[PDB]
Amino acid sequence: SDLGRKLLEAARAGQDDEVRILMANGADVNAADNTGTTPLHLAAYSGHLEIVEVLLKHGADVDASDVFGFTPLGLAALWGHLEIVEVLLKHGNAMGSDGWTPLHAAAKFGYLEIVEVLLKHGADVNAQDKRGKTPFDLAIDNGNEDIAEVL
Amino acid sequence: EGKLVIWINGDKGYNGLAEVGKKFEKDTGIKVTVEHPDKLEEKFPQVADGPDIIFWAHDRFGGYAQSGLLAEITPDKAFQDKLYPFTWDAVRYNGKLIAYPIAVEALSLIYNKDLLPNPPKTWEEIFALDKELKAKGKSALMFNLQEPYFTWPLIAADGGYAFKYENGKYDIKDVGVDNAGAKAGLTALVYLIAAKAMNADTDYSIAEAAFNKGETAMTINGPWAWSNIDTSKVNYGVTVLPTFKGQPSKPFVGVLSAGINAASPNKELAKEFLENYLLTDEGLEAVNKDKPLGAVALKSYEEELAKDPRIAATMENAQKGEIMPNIPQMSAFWYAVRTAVINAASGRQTVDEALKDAQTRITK
Ligand SMILES: CC(C)=CCC/C(C)=C\CC/C(C)=C/COP(=O)(O)OP(=O)(O)O
Ligand SMILES: OC[C@H]1O[C@H](O[C@H]2[C@H](O)[C@@H](O)[C@@H](O)O[C@@H]2CO)[C@H](O)[C@@H](O)[C@@H]1O
Repeated sequence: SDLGRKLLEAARAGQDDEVRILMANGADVNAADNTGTTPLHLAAYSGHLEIVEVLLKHGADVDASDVFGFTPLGLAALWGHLEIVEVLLKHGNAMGSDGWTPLHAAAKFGYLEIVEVLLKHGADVNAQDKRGKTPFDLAIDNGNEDIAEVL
Repeated sequence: EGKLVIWINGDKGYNGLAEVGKKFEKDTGIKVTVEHPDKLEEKFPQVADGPDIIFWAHDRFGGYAQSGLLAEITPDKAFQDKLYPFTWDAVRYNGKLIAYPIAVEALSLIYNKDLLPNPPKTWEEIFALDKELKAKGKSALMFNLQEPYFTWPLIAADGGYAFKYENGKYDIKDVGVDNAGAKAGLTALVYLIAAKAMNADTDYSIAEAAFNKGETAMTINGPWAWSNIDTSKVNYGVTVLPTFKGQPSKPFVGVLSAGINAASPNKELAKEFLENYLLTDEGLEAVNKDKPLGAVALKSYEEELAKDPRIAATMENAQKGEIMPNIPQMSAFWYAVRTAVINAASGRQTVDEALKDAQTRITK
């Protein structure tokens, strides 16, 4: 709770050594704040691969979601962190607050390699949202012909 | 008593107002006490411990006046001509003047030119802009998310509105809080939050500290905040707000006004103070030098300060937005949106849910 807050702070800030210390003093790997945000959520969205691997090594839940339904995989894909995405798919279509999957995000923001790895790992191309937009629909709407082509 | 108690919101130049009071005090012998209590706009109708004069944006004074909490001011034509007519229109309720207009305020985009030499023109850019800024240990934008005053310009961009104005009055049944425009604006904000591009617990103090310390490249605020940035040795620019759907953000234009309590035994001392001490180039200068007022209602001092580019940006953003209504239902408006925005922003409710409740509670 208190250490947990400090762990969320270090993970969000990218303090590999502070995370190392907090874990040494018994910090909870899966510490969740008010919004269900965990250290892995924060490390993934912030692009700190080293912390991501450490948390996973310590038993962090990869498929944890927040009140918005966002998983660490969704943030890594949303922020274009290919290497984190691969690690998260290494450890294991989850829809968000509007039915958007990590593939909707990668397509929306032109993360081609991420799209390739998601599809390579069983991403649902038919994933629909509230407006019935498939990741193909988002690729075309945002002018990502190339990623649309692979779809 | 035979005194003058004055209330003004803590984010204004109350030390400079206190200095106008001390000039009045010594010239007439009437002690003046300026206070800046928390939630003063809510305590005033509870206690009008009542102050002689209350300072606030005009939007809340129509609720005060309808409840009978304010006296009618008695300025003659000669004095009304000192201020711009549209400022009098904003402090007019049911055909009678219920307060003195002081200054016109609007929100503007404020950016740190060392982190952002050219600011974005759109809300869609902020997300990508924040990704490149966090590698530098910084943030893109940080402003008060606890008060809908600051998020409303985005909510009203695509179509949101408060109360429709028809044939001279505001229709209390035509509320645009649940329409598509407002859902679009608030959806963008909630996603910037869910994407961790914004923090939902961001309030005025956090945003001001972060910006004045060069930790975030942008913020949204009004004139009263400029002084604190000047002293922070931050190279900043005050410019138009980012567009949404290619459409401009529409901030609510408030008019800081001073209303006289009806229960005040000191209504003529209040008139003398407000009329002949505060609403002068010297009284307005004193308050403005403490914390800027924006485009003041006084024609002389406003015409004098008109060349300030930050004020020119202020009235440019105001020209995109709409003057606040003063009807008593505005209170319900601000209370419902505020709860909606904080619940959507935090995931407690969905944008549709939060805005559905709010629309109904305002149209009750
Ligand atoms: C901060 C942020 C952008 C978070 C996004 C949420 C997310 C993780 C994934 C999907 C977002 C998406 C496709 C938005 C617009 O779709 P659209 O093509 O229909 O565009 P529009 O509906 O806004 O017009
Ligand atoms: O958030 C609702 C709030 O917005 C306005 O208050 C502004 C005020 O106009 C500004 O001058 C500055 O002081 O910040 C306030 C918001 O924090 C409305 O005038 C007010 O009625 C309303 O409560």
